[PDB]
Amino acid sequence: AVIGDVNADGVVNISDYVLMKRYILRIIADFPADDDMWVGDVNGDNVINDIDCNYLKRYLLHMIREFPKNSY
Amino acid sequence: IHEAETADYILDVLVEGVKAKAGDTVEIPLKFENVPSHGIQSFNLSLYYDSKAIEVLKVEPGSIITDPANNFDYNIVYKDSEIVFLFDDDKQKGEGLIKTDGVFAKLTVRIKPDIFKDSGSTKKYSLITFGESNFCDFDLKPILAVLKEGKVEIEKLE
Ligand SMILES: [Ca+2]
Ligand SMILES: [Ca+2]
Repeated sequence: AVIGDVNADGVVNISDYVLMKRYILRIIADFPADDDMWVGDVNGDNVINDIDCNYLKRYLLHMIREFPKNSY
Repeated sequence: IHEAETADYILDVLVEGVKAKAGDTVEIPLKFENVPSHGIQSFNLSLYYDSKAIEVLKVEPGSIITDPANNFDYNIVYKDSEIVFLFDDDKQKGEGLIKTDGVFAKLTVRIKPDIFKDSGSTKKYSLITFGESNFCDFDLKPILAVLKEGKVEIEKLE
């Protein structure tokens, strides 16, 4: 599944960013996607937290083209 | 590509035209009109400019942006001559949604003084175009954005 794609809709966009923020705030208890750590830990430090949220921000601002963690 | 989509809500995004002279530094306002009153939670929007004619020196949030220090970011992708905006009501409690029409950002740009080099015209136009555009409400429902491109009309100096 797609890294950063926390609602499992195939793409990484603002909805994933808003969901990540709400998830870290515990405004939601969990992501719609299955494997939280696979989709949400985008830098691959085996933690989901504001660092991941910031990577999503960087991605959406086109500061980076992909996340540090990869499928390969 | 701005994807053709269908949704329950819509707004208009406009580049407000400016008339300037080669060499000027000017502000280009970017506006939202017909903002849904129930509010925008987040948006991500790209613009492109022609780096042969325009240099972007600053990007600032507009008056309709709530808590911009926390809610508003931009990035200029210099290699692509692209300006990317990201807005999100960061605290996620529905209290900083954008519900009002007006200026969402202002670009400060310099019009290159040498744009008429090797040209016999006294008037040129430079287009400001859009890329991807994504908006949603508090419930993550999409809000469509009708994008209207803009132009800088540029007069030769002297
Ligand atoms: Ca997604
Ligand atoms: Ca992480």
